[PDB]
Amino acid sequence: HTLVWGVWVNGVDQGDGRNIYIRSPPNNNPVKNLTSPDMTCNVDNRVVPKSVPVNAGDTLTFEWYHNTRDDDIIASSHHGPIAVYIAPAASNGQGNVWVKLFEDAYNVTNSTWAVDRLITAHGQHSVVVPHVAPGDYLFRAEIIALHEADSLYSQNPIRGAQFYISCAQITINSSDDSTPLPAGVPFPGAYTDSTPGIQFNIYTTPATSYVAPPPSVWSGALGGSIAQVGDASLE
Ligand SMILES: *[C@@H]1O[C@H](CO)[C@@H](O)[C@H](O)[C@H]1NC(C)=O
Ligand SMILES: [Cu+2]
Repeated sequence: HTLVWGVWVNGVDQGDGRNIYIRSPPNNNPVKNLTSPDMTCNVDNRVVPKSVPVNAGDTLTFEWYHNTRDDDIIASSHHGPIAVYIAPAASNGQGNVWVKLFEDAYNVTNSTWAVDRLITAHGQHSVVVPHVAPGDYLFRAEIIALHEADSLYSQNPIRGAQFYISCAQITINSSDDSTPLPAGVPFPGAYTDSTPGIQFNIYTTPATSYVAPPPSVWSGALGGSIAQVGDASLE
């Protein structure tokens, strides 16, 4: 159970984005239904009044929280991977539009899941803004908590992989469009019951064996990291 507070650009806090430049849902409940329109940008997908200006090569940092800013972030039980996607705003995230800019699942050296390192990072994870066409974009940040992912929601609706999905409205101003955006996957649609990484038993299967859901990260990406860029407590 987690939500996005706002973003940072190049290490500079852009301010509370909830219902402003983040298409925020009303609470931190997960999405579980892989076929639901809620997979696109969570349960209150509508245009919000602001879009954060960035340029290609900027660092865009999402900042998550549980109940209040810079708290425990997400329950430690919610082991799983983190991904970020991009699509043009004109799509409203419909169709074959979502391109992956970032993936982190399990780090064998540190023996930590992406979620574990998100907590250590005070909720902060980043991508580098790609050289796509200037214009309006949706950046879709996705945490998958696997603690009840031994079951499929479609079979048992009180269990399943949990998706914490947040869409940020981002305007890319300066870009040479040297890496124009390639075809995307649909959400809902890309994840199915047979997709690698959707049904997994983190209690019995070694984390080293985990494979995150495709698609692969676009070669045009520059992303990106799970790491604290800014100290929220100084404000
Ligand atoms: C899952 O989403 C689909 C598409 O909106 C819907 O038809 C189905 O009823 C949903 N399942 C549940 C259990 O609500
Ligand atoms: Cu939760």
